[PDB]
Amino acid sequence: NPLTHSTPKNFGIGQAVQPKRNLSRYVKWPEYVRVQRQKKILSIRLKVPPTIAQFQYTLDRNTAAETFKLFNKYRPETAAEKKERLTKEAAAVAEAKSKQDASPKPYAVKYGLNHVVALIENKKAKLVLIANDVDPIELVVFLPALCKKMGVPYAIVKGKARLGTLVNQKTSAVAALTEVRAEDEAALAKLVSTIDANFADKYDEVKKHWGGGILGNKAQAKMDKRAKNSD
Amino acid sequence: GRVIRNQRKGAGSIFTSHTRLRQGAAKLRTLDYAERHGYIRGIVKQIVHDSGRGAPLAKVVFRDPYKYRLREEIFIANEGVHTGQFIYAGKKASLNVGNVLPLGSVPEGTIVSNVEEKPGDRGALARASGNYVIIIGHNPDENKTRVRLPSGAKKVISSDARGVIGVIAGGGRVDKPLLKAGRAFHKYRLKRNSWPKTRGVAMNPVDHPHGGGNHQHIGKASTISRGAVSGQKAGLIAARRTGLLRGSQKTQ
Amino acid sequence: YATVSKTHKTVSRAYGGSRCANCVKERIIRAFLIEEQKIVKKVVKEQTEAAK
Amino acid sequence: ALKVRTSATFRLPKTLKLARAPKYASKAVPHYNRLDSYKVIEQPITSETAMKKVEDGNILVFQVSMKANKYQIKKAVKELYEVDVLKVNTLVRPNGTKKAYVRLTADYDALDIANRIGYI
RNA sequence: UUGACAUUGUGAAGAGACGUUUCUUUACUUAUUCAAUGAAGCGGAGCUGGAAUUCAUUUUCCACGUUCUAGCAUUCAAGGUCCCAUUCGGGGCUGAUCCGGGUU
RNA sequence: GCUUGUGACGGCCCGUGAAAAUCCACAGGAAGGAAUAGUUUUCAUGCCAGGUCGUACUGAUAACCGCAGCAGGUCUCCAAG
RNA sequence: GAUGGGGAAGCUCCGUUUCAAAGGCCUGAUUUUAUGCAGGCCACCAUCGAAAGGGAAUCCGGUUAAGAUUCCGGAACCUGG
Repeated sequence: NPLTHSTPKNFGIGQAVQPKRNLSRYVKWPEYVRVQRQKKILSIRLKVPPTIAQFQYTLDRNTAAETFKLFNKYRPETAAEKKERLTKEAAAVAEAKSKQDASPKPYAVKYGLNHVVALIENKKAKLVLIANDVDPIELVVFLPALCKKMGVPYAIVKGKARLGTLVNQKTSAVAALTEVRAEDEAALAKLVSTIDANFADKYDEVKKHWGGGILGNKAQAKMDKRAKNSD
Repeated sequence: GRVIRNQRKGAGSIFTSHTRLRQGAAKLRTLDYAERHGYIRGIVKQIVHDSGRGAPLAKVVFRDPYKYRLREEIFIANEGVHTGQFIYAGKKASLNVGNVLPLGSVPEGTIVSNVEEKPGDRGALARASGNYVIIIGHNPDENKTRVRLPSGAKKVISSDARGVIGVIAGGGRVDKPLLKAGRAFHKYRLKRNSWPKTRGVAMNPVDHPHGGGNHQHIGKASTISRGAVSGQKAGLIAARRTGLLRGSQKTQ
Repeated sequence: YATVSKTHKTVSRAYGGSRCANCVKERIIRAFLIEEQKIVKKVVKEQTEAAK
Repeated sequence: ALKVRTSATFRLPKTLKLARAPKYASKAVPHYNRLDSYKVIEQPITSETAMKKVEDGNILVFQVSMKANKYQIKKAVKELYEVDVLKVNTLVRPNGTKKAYVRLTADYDALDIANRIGYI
C-alpha cells in the first residue's frame, strides 16, 4: 500500500537479466539417458516387420485386471508353505504309505519359458500371457505363432514385471495356467472369449501389417503444413 | 635422398606459430537468441594491436542476457569504428558501419567484413587488413545470398550468415616497401619460422628436386602435377598457365 | 595494502578507489540526463501513439 | 508431473557415501611410538668447541635423530632433563648426522646440567 | 586417383529392363558425416489487436517490450491475488498463454 | 664530473614489446544491530606460534670441462688518482 | 603429462576439456548432537615445469682456528592463531 511500488520488468531482448525459466526440454542428459530415449525413437522410425509389430498390442486395463484377478487365485506355494508341506509329506509318507501322497494335487499358474513352451506344444495350456516388453525380443517373437499353430489362446499382456508378482519374483516373461479349479472354469471361457477376439483370431490380419513410420514431431508438422497451406 | 623442407613443416615442431603476445582469437559473438531475433548493444572499450596481425582488434563488451555479468568479445576493428561507439548486433540491427547483421538483412551492394561461412561459425571471410566482401544479390530459395569475395570468386552462403558492416581496418599495409631484411625479419618473428628462404636450386640433390648442380637450374619442367607425391611437390603446382600476363580484373 | 588502514585505500565519495571525481561527476550527469530523457522518450511516443 | 529444472546442466546426483566399517582390521598390533625421546636425542656432542658453547653460551649440543624436527627436540630435551628451552637451532652435520644447538632459559645453567648428565 | 561390393534405409517424376522390378535428374531422417553451445528459448497453436473479403464467415493477411549520450540493470521480482490466524517468517497462482520433451 | 637509480618528455616499428598465484578497492545491500545500554578487533595497546631441506670452500694460468696443478673453454655484480 | 575416452597384435599411440552423471564452499536447522540435514549461488577446471621471471616480512654493531643478513647484543617487521 502506497509505500510499496509497482516496478515491472522488461524481460524482452536487450534488457533486464532474463529470469529463471524451465529448461527441462534442453538439459544435456547423461549419455545413458539419450541412448535409451533414442533407441525408442530409432525403432519408431524404420518400418518394423509385422512379427514385431505383433506386440505394442498390449491389453486394455479392464480385461487385464480381469485376467490378473483370476491369475492371482493360483499363486504358487510360498517358501513357508512348501516348508511345512515337506515336513508334512516326508515326516509321514516316508513313515507310512502313499508315495508322498499326503497332500492335495496342487493348482499353480505355471511359469518359466522352457516350461511354458513345451506346455504349448503338448497342448496342455488353456490360456497364456506373454509380456510385450521382453528383450531380447527373440525370446518370445514366435510365441504368438506357436499358440495360433497349436490352437492355444494367447494374449500379449503389458508387464513382464507384472507377471513377476504373479509368481513372486522380479520378472517372469510368460505365465500360463493349465488345470484350474472347477468353480473358476466359468471366467476362463469368458476371458478367452474376449481375448481370442483381440489376438489369436486377428493374428492373420496383424501378420500382414508392418509398423513404424512417424516422422517425429517437428518434421510431421513440416509435412502437415506442406499439405495444409500448400493444398 | 633427404626429407625435403616443405615436408618438415607438417610435424609442427620448429615450424608452429608464435602466439605468446596474441590477444584472443578474433570471433563474432556466439549466435544467441538476441542476435537471432532482435539485436543487442555493446560498446567498444578499446581498439588494440594484435601481434602478427596488422589490422587491429576491437574489444567490444556486451551484457549477458542470462546472468548479471559483463561479457567481452574480441572483434577485428573495422575502420571508422572508435572507442565508445555502440555496436548493435542482430537481425533487427541497423545498417551502420561497425554493426553486425545476417547477410539476408542487408540490401544488394552492402560491403561487409568478417562474414561467416556457415551461420554461427563466428567468422571466416575477409579478415585481413583492408578487406571486405560485397553483397551482389539474394535468393529466397532457402535463405541464400550471393557474395563476391576478396580473392574474386563469388560464393553463395546462407542469409543467416552474419557479416559485419564495413571494411577491416589496416589500410594499405602492403603499400610500404619493406626495405631492409631486418623489417622482414621482425615481421615473421611474430608469426612463424618461414623466413629467410633458401632456393631449392641452391641446395644439393638430397635436399630438393632442384638441388642438383654444376650449373644452377631446375633441369625439368618446374610445373608439377597435382597428383604428384608429397616429396615431389615443389614449384608451381597444378599450374594452369605460367609466365607474365598483366591481366587487369578477375572472374565476374 | 592488507597491512594498511582503509583511509589509505579510499577517498570519501562514490567509487572511493575505483573511479576519479571527474569520472564520477560525468558518471552522474550522464545518468541523470538519460533517465530524464527516458521519460521524455516514452511520453513523446505516447503522444504520437494517441495520434493514430 | 514433470519437475522444473532451471539449468540445462545435469550433475552427478549426490549419493550417500558410506563409511568404512571393516571386519578384520589392517594391522594386528599398532606400532609403538617410533621416534620417542630416547630415540630423538641420541648423544651429547662434546667437541672442545661445543664445550665452549656450554661454558659460555648456555647451549646444550646434542646429536639428534635425523628423522626429528625442532619441535620434537625441544620436547625431548625438556622431558629427559627437566629443563626449559628458548629456541632450538639445527644443522645437518656433513657426516650425515643431525646436530642440535639448544640454548636453555636463564633459570637453568647448561654447564651444571652438563656435568649433571655426566660429561664436561 | 578411378570403378565395384559391403556400411545402405524409406517417397516419388521420367527414360527404360519383361502392377512387381533394375537404370538418371530428387523429396524424406533415423544410419553415417560437420559445427556450436555452461545443450535457452526450437517446432506447432493461441491472448491482444489494425486492415481485408463477403454482397457477410472466418477465407486470410499484418503487427505484438531495446538506437541522440563511453551511466544503471544481480538477492526465487516489485505489483496483484490466494492460503498458515499469520508474532516473523514462509509458500502457492499470476507477473512471464498453451502444447510436443527433437539442445540447436 | 663517474657509476647507478629515478622522473617528466621525445624518436622508432607491416616489431607496439609474458602469464599466473597473490593483495586491495569500489558497486551491491543481504543481514545484524542501542538507551540502562550494545555496535564495532581495516584505530592504539596487549598474548602465543612460526616446521622441513640447502648454508663450509674454490669458481679458475691449480678446487669446473678439456686423460693433468694443461698458454684452450666456461654465465654475472662491485670499480679510486 | 595422469583421467571418461578413441587408436594399436602389443610394448603403447592419440586427446587435456578433450562427444564424461567429473565438485566444495558459506551456513542455518537441530540445541537427540558440533551435526545428519535444510536454504543455496559458484565452477567446460588433474598435476609437473623458473635457486636469473612473479613473490608476505631484518637491520646495525660485536664475535670464530674455520659459521654467520643464520650465533651474541640491541633494535624491528610479516604471517597465522
